[PDB]
Amino acid sequence: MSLKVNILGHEFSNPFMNAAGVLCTTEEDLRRMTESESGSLIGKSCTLAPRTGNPEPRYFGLPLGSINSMGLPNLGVDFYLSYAAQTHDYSRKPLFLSMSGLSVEESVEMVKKLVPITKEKGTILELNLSAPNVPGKPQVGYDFDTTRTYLQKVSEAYGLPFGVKMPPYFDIAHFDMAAAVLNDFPLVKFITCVNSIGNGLVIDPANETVVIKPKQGFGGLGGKYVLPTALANVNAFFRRCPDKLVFGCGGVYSGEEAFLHILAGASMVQVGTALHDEGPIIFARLNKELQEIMTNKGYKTLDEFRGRVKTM
Amino acid sequence: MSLKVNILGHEFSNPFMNAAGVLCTTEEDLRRMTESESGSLIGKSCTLAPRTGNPEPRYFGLPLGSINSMGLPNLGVDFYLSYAAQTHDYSRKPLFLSMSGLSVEESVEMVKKLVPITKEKGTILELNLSAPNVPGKPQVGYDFDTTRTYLQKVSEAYGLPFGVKMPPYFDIAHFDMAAAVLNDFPLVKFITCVNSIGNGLVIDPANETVVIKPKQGFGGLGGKYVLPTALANVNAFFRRCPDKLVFGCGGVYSGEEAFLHILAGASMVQVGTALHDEGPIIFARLNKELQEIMTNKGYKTLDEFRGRVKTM
Ligand SMILES: Cc1cc2nc3c(=O)[nH]c(=O)nc-3n(C[C@H](O)[C@H](O)[C@H](O)COP(=O)(O)O)c2cc1C
Ligand SMILES: Cc1cc2nc3c(=O)[nH]c(=O)nc-3n(C[C@H](O)[C@H](O)[C@H](O)COP(=O)(O)O)c2cc1C
Ligand SMILES: O=C1C[C@@H](C(=O)O)NC(=O)N1
Ligand SMILES: O=C1C[C@@H](C(=O)O)NC(=O)N1
Repeated sequence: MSLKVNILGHEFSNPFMNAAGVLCTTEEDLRRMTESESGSLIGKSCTLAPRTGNPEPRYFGLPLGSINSMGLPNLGVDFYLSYAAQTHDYSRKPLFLSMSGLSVEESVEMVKKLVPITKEKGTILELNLSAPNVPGKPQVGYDFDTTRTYLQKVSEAYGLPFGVKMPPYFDIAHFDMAAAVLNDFPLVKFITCVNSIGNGLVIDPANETVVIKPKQGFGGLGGKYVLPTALANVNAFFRRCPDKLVFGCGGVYSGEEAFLHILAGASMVQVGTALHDEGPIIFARLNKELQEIMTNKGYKTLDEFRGRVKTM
Repeated sequence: MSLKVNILGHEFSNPFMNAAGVLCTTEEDLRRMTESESGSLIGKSCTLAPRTGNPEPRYFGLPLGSINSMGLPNLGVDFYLSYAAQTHDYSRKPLFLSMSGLSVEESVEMVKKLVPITKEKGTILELNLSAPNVPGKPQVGYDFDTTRTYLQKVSEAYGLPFGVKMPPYFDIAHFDMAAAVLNDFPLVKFITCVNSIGNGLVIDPANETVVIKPKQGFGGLGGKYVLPTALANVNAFFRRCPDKLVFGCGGVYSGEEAFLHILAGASMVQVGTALHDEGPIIFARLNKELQEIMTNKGYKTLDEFRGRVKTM
């Protein structure tokens, strides 16, 4: 069976890539993702200038996933642009860059720099509208006026196909409102559902203390916590945004979860917490497991079942 | 040693009660809750007229909790009012009633009927601003203008202290905005955090079909999925609304989870999915387990640690 995905003129060997933020901050990280069996990779959500991020501890692995408040530690846009222009081996796989300016002005400055490199190399933009661990910066995706402004200014500045990393929604009316904004921007060719379930709290019963230092212990949840939310968001936008692709992100630990994401509507499938836990070898495993399911069900390609989840 | 709680003018034997919607729809349900070891109980979220709710299947037990789209099945406000006025044994424990009118006009008519019964019997109101499984009805709590209207009109019609059942928030700006609205209504004396994580989607990989019938498989998540979200919401409102109580609801399966809720600021702890799984015997187990933790830590009362979660 074929795991191939054909989107934006590119051939991807399989639907798997890292979730933005995991194994993608440094040159070494990005090398390891390139050498892995993943179909693609994405750079850390970057800002105009470098950031060291939040104080420690800011990450904690959980039995059911992860909580983090990293605070967008990144080497700055120039580093990732340079990686995309000079270092990355495009013969191995295509590259995405995530950009997370803390203002529309910052985002505009950054994407303008990407234009020449997208034209030359084919580097793909994911605009992050859901960074939940920066003190004093609300998630853009939870204000539809602000979301409209970002999409307007970035569409105009970048002028090329791009995608958006969205926060999870939990209300039908929000799925509708979000889709209505997204559908006004034709250059938005993909939607990544979802970012962390924002601002959860984990407390250690032994010492009666929170497990992360920033924001009084409040951090984004990933892993097993997020699968049903992720599947819901993937399916909601798959149906509401037929002119666009949907990328799935959340709760993928196995080919089974990957299969469910694709059944829900996903084109690419991103792996965060599970990759942080296991390392890039996970991609070899995911390919094997997804192949096995497709073999068992007699699916020859992903296109035979993408978005074909059955309702009652 | 004592699990006792003194709030809203009552002594509660212990902090435990059912989550609204679980073991509280029929007279038989309410009898079993009253006979249980629970410190209190709350009636099913009711409407002006009876409802039978959504078609089957509308509930599905999961390894990590539950998904439901019940659709507010209830015997109508008159039934729960008559239970409160005539049937309930107040010498056993205090009674809460949840009310979830599908419009502000419906809510007003309902709470007006409760006034004489609160005055006579001491019945407590929990206004549901987070009912996520009624098609065409957005969650009131995710619209702060609508929330303000409900609180204004109910404050006016009811005119006595009451509480609110809130949806989970995932963004610091939303915690701020929610608290700003709540803090404008002095009659709001408690905040229950949280209702289900709304509009999750569960898919069976074997038959490639959603597991519940209503809303294309979309339903509220309960159980292990929601504990970090619940703790965060409890603590966020505990800090932002110092003139109000907070009740904890989400992911309680054991004395340990109860302990964490109370540490975060919970006065009362509600049990949903776990109670559905185990039946009312769980309250005897929870009392024993909580006391065990307190014994090990050398605490004699809940007041020794309620709201005393430590940050770094
Ligand atoms: C350590 C860590 C760092 C992350 N950094 C980013 C980031 O820079 N940009 C982003 O859009 N999402 C970031 N995320 C969120 C993930 O991309 C992903 O949306 C989320 O973890 C859910 O996927 P999962 O269930 O596979 O973990 C980060 C998550 C983790 C755990
Ligand atoms: C079968 C079922 C019915 C529910 N009905 C109601 C309801 O009528 N009103 C309400 O406010 N919450 C209702 N809920 C939500 C619960 O009160 C609770 O907030 C949620 O399940 C999270 O708690 P848990 O993790 O202990 O399940 C219901 C949940 C379930 C599972
Ligand atoms: O988009 C983001 C940003 C990242 C961080 O905190 O750096 N962590 C997240 O969970 N999501
Ligand atoms: O508040 C509510 C309503 C209930 C239902 O659907 O009846 N189910 C829920 O999960 N929460």
